[PDB]
Amino acid sequence: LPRRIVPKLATFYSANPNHEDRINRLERLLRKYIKLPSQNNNEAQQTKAPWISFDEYALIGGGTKLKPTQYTQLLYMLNKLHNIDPQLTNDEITSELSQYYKKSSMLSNNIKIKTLDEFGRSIAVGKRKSSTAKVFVVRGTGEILVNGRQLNDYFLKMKDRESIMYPLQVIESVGKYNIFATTSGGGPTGQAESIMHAIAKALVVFNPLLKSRLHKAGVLTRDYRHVERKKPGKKKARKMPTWVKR
Amino acid sequence: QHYDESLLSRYYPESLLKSIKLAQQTIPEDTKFRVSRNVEFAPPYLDDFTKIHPFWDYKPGMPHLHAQEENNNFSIFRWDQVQQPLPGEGNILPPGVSLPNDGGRKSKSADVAAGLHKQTGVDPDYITRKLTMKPLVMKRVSNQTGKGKIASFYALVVVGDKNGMVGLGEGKSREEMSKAIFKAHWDAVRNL
Amino acid sequence: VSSEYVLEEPTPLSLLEYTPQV
Amino acid sequence: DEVMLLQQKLLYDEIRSELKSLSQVPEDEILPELKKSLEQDKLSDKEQQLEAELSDFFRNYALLNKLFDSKTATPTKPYPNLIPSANDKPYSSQELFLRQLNHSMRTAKLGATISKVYYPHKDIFYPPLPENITVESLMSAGVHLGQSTSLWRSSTQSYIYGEYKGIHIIDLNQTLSYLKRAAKVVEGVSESGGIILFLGTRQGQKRGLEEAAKKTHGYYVSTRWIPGTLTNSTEISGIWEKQEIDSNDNPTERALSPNETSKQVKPDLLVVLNPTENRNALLEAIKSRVPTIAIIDTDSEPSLVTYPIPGNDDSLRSVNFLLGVLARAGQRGLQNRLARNNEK
Amino acid sequence: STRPYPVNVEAVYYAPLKLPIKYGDLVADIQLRSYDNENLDFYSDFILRTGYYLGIPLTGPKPLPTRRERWTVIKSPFVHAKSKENFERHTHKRLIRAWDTNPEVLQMLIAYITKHSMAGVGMKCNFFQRSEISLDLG
Amino acid sequence: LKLLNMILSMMNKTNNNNNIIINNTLDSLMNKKLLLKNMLLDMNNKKMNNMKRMLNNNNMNPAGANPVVHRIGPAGNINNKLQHLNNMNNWNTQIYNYNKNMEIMNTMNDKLINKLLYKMMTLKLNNMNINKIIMSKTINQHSLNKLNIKFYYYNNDINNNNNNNNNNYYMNMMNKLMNIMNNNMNNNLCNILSYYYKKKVTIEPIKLSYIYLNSDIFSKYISLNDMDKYNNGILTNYQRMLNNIMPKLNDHNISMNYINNINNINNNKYNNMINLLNNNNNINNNNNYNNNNNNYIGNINNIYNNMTIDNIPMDILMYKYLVGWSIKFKGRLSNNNGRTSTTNLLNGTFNNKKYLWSNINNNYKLNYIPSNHNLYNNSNINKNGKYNIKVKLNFI
Amino acid sequence: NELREEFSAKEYLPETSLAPPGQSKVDLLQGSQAGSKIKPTAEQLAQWE
RNA sequence: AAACUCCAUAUAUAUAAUUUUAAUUAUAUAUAAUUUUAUAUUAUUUAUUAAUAUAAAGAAAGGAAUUAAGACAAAUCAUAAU
Ligand SMILES: [Mg+2]
Ligand SMILES: [Mg+2]
Ligand SMILES: [Mg+2]
Ligand SMILES: [Mg+2]
Ligand SMILES: [Mg+2]
Ligand SMILES: [Mg+2]
Repeated sequence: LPRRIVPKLATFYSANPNHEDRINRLERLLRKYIKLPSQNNNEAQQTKAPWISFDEYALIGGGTKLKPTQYTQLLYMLNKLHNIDPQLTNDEITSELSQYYKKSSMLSNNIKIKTLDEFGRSIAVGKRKSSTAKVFVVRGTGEILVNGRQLNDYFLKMKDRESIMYPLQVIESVGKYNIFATTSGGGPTGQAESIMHAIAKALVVFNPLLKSRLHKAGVLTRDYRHVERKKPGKKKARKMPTWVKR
Repeated sequence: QHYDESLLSRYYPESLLKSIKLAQQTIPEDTKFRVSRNVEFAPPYLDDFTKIHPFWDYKPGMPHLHAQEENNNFSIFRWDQVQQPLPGEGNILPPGVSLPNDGGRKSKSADVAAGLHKQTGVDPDYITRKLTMKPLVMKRVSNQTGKGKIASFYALVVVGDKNGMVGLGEGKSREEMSKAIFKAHWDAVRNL
Repeated sequence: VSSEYVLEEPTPLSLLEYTPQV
Repeated sequence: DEVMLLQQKLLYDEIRSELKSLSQVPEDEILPELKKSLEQDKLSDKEQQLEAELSDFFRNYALLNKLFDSKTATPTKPYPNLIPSANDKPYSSQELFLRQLNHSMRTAKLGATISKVYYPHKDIFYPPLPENITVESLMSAGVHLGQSTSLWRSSTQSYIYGEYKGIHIIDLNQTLSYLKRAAKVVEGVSESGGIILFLGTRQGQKRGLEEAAKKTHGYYVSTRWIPGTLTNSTEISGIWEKQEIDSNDNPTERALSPNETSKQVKPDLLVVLNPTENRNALLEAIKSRVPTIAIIDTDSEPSLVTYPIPGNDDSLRSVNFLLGVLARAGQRGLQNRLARNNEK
Repeated sequence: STRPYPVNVEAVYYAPLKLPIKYGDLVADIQLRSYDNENLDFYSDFILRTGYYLGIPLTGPKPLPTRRERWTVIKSPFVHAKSKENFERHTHKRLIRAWDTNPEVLQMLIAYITKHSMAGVGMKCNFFQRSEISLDLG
Repeated sequence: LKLLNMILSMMNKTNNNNNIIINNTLDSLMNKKLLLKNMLLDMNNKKMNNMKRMLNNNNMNPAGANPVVHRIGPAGNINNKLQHLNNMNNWNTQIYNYNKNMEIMNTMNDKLINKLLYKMMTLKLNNMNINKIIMSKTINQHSLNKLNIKFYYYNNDINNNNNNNNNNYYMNMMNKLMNIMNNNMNNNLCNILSYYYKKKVTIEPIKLSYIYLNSDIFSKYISLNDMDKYNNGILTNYQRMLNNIMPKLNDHNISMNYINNINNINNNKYNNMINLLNNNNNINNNNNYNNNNNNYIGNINNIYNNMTIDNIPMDILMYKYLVGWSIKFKGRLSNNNGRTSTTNLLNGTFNNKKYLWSNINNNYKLNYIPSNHNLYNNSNINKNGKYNIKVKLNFI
Repeated sequence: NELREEFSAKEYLPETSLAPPGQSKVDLLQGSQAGSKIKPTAEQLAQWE
């Protein structure tokens, strides 16, 4: 029985034999089943298969030689084969696509849902520059106590009080909640913005549906801005001594 | 606890049974164990710690921090050999690599023959026994570039079997005449 | 791969010379 | 039975509605009332056996159910997923499609039968045998048309029958002779068991190349010829993998040495459908001693190729015709070899 | 099925065990300092593991703030002052508080952990002694 | 208290489900053919939640899991002793004392004893046999009780392998040194060092066979024992040997198989835990796990299945192969032209692609040296001046 | 009795043996139906509207 | 060169018997982003395409370390060594 060596793949001599062979297999399936009209219902009943990523395709069949055009054509044909009427499809199509619409599908079992405390208070923490603010918000009238002191006593600046309010007025609940704010660190502005952020976070516990409104208002986005550190050979951050031509 | 006198003597040396007994009578049953995620203390694998494994536990009789022998108890007196060699096969060859051997190192014709057989399937035996090698010109070639004069080794060589087959090949290298003539010999064998 | 493990309990005499200085 | 199949396909959902219900209400207002009735319901009736059986049921079902199991046929019926509609209600779209298929396969064909009409797929799938090709067939395929006079390569002066409508006309007689010889050589390599590589890069040739390669157990290239494929095989193609096959062309599932798989594997015959745009492959084949075949137009060098086939190369019909003839020659050769080693 | 693995060896593969405090008095306070939190925490786990067997209620490795020394030095041997380079040194601090234990047991704990102290760690021990107002010292 | 009446309550709820005033709802078997199955469905969903908590809160695996994988668990850990160099090894002196002055004193002593160790290596036998024992830097380990000095040494020429066992009847000029280090009773150098450190001292001469397994030994050997081969010009044979000390390894394949092996490790541990989660737990009734704070699955042998010291430890170790090295000869290594000369010999690669596709992350020693790099400079004096041998080695 | 007989009759996967009527032969699901979450109250809807 | 890394960001988990309280904290481990989509308009290697428009979801926006080869016989024999 004479024995001889030949290449594995029919496209062995092409640019990317593995991708070409896989594309040819998918093409055989599609050509065999050009009948079987597609699923009319779309969007809500289409694109559900996640398929595999660029790197996943590269490792399985692509390699460094994988090309984005090649990959996009692959998923184009995969989507064409998946968008077939479900009860006219065949085990051949399902088996072929099985290795392609693989997804890890990590089970989710962490929620960490938040709820009010035993006195009906929502506790939130906010930060800004080098300051932190912990707010106890409980529904009521429009009363506020900052660090055990009156708002006008603690914050002499009007803009700080307006900033504290802003979440309340975007949700027009200024007269519906009592705020007990305790802050430390930074200065007036830092503490005021931290309180504002904490109130914005806390309000969502009462009516979760308005998180979108608060986020659009921007109160739910913490400000990462902080002072840059001084650099060597530089008077400050982004300032160097005077330069001399000679 | 888990096992009291359950043939434990057959599985552990008598010297440790006292420690196991004390552990059973001090750690209570139904203890609410929890794995640690901050720090790691136990090995990723599973071991009973009852045998001193070479290359994975400190060699007895040899100095090392965390030792318990005195300065008068060390039992190592020869240093002409590597203490604690590797375990298992005793070698760490990667997949698809071979221990270096002669490999025709005495004649670069063997390397040329192997390479040309690999690339184009010609006969290594024929190349190694029935071919004659002869340099013709071996000179230094220079290129002037931004950095400076980059000298290059240029060789031209005739390879022939003295029975009709003849070819010539040119080889250019950047490091040594030997690599230059190696390339030239390769090219000549291709161009017989 | 097998070597016996010899044991010696940590008696207070052994732990001596390492008690706190104060 | 069929009633259980036709029970609206979604029934007893009030149980799900209820289990959803009674959860929104707090426990303090329900559980005390229910728990203050056990003292009454205890009474004195014998329960030991029944409660033991119930506890065993809970242990076995609720507490011993295996969520993930294990350590780690013939599709006789088609459209198994397909489901039927109600008798009174109209057809479903899928039912209409299947009835359409039934009609197409049984009644649609009725009427007359077609003859003396061209069908492109038949060129690829039912090519003629080389001994039956006619000058009429080649002319119909269009092999005779060549490039315009203004692009004429004078080295092809022997293959020109004349010039008409501003383009040269190749001599189909010479085309037929050269085609017969090319078919014979491809068939010869097929019996010899060599490697036949069909190379065509122009658009639309992939179908023909793939069909020819599969039916002669060869190989094909249609995307691009990587320079150095044959002259630099070790680098271009060493990473890929080879097979060992018996005389019958069946994989034998034998492990291969790294060096054995890293050796070069060279074609025994190279057929190029687009020599003009594929000069590099011809040069590699010549310098690596691989016999080659090509379709030569009136603007291509015939000397680059061992076995030229004077003909058009810019039309799918002509290239498909010629490639299919070559492929069927190779197929007959493979059939002869398979027959001989199957029965001595 | 296989050879049994007793509780002593099964304990190594889980977090160290603690003994509850029944009175609440602080007998000792051991602060571990090092430039390498890895050895620091490994040795702290060892301490908390020996304390259980020796019957000493130990609170656990409280991470105290780390201290960052900073220096700045020019990169050149001679005049190039516009380029300077910074160097830092972090001191990591852990605390283990020992409650409700006899002085001799505490002594032997400290002695054993000194016997088997790692490299690059340092121990500062504060011992507390209850006493009466007037002591007979003759 | 007991479901004997909650069953009746739920039956009334089913009656309401049909209508608030009707006797009962659509009942195939008096609401027992599939209502019980739905009850079991919700119970098993509760089991699903508790079960994934059970597994998640009891996970600890080495790092190296490729994110592309699907069976990989949520947990990861790079600090495994076998996969990263403890930062205490970064510094030649490993000490912390609350007394800064004592700390300074001890580092001074460490440096001076290291230089003494260097000077104490060279040996003579017969006035025409000069033996140099190249030694790396000293790793001084200052525990609270004892000091340890550890170093790697390479003899210039071990006794010939072809030579018979004659070495068993005399002690080499190097064996004598290593024995007087710490084996002599009242004379060993450790006794003397104990006076300077007021501590118990130990010394460990770890042997190395090849010079290129360490950056210190390699540069030292080139700069001290191979002058004649590059003084007036680098010899071609010397260059060839120096460039072919090590073969051309496939770093990509090595890294890929390492990552795949870590993937297999994690996945088979996950499978062990899952089979204990499902196959076991039969006799032991549920709710005994007390998932709120207790997480004990079962026997450690079953949690760690087919994971012995014989397969796991070796295949996870890092920095095992040398996949790149560069040597720089700089200075006046030429009688001709009387100028500075630099010659660079670079082979292999200098990047660990293990960190490029996996979750293992590189750590910079001293915040400027990549973990996979070890480099050293050694300066010596020839008749023309000083010259430097700089060696950089990359281990994967 | 008949439920036990039915369970013993099958010799395949537990999900296959279960096979609820409304399709979904597999009862593996992630999360405690967190996708639906908690039904909002009428006051919350009024405010949000 | 990018990534990997450190200071910062968010979340979780673990330690502190909250009298080293700063729990609004400290630092060990892990996750996250070099952000995702959806329709718009110009277009255009045709859809597989970018630049925008911005319904939506997200806490997510910075900083520094690293400055190759060659050179200017640039500075350094006053950091030390030659
Ligand atoms: Mg400033
Ligand atoms: Mg043409
Ligand atoms: Mg960079
Ligand atoms: Mg530069
Ligand atoms: Mg000057
Ligand atoms: Mg000087």
